[PDB]
Amino acid sequence: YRYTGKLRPHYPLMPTRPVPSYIQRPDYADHPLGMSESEQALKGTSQIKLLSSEDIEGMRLVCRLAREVLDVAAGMIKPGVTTEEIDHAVHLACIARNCYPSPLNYYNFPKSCCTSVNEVICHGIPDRRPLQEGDIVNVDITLYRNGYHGDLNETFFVGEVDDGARKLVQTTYECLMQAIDAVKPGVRYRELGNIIQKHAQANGFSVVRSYCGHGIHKLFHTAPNVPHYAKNKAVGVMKSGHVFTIEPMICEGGWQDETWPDGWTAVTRDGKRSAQFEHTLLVTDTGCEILTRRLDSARPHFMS
Ligand SMILES: [Cl-]
Ligand SMILES: [Co+2]
Ligand SMILES: [Co+2]
Ligand SMILES: [Co+2]
Ligand SMILES: [K+]
Repeated sequence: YRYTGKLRPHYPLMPTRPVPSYIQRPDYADHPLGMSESEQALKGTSQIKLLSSEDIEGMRLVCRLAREVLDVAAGMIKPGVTTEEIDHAVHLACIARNCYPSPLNYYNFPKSCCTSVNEVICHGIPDRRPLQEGDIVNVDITLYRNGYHGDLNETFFVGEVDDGARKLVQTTYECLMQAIDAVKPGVRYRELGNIIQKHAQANGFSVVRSYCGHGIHKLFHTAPNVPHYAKNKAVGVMKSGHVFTIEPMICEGGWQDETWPDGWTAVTRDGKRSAQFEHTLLVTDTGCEILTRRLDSARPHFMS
């Protein structure tokens, strides 16, 4: 394999971390390939669930707990901490909240969160590499509680970073929030990528095409598929009671991706940096509820 940048995996990985049996588990947790037969039953369907009041309460709860776990990870970012150490803290924080860490064993993913440094677009595997001053790192969290999943991610700075890192991370966050500001009943899901790409391109960046936002509720990933690029062909119109994520990945160079031999780590083919932010959103009768928002502070961590 020819690496695309400076990063390499730092092996061995710790043996997989057990989740105590008193924590309720999603179907894939005990499937030997980590397949989710509930998701597979709906593959290629574009119908979108209208959540009940009971489902809305379930999603509000799990999303608030997921935000608490991301904030634990944010407090750990500093030069010299490994991504496996971050993951270990996340794993324990999920269990302390009586939640299952949804990434764990999802299609055999080996860890409890994804850690994506520099040229990693998404799905980086926590490993033995210490974070380095000047890095950018995304942590992507999802929790499962009482049958519901809640999903969010943020990019962080490691120590002092260069101006290009500042600009990339700021622009990516603005792309997410411009999309969110457009969510309300009657808006087509395909419009969100028109908004995201306009802002990225105005600042000299590109938009990843291979990975999209998604429906999330009783399933981790389901309809709607929510692309982040312009002129896409996503199916569907927003209605009050829909729940889904917006999770744009923006790049310094070109948008093309490739996957490492581990089958998960997605990297820019040119080796230049990428950043991402994500919320889980509920459409309301007039707009949206940001289920994974911070309740206690005005800004994402990189601004704080
Ligand atoms: Cl995801
Ligand atoms: Co993912
Ligand atoms: Co996520
Ligand atoms: Co997501
Ligand atoms: K990254």
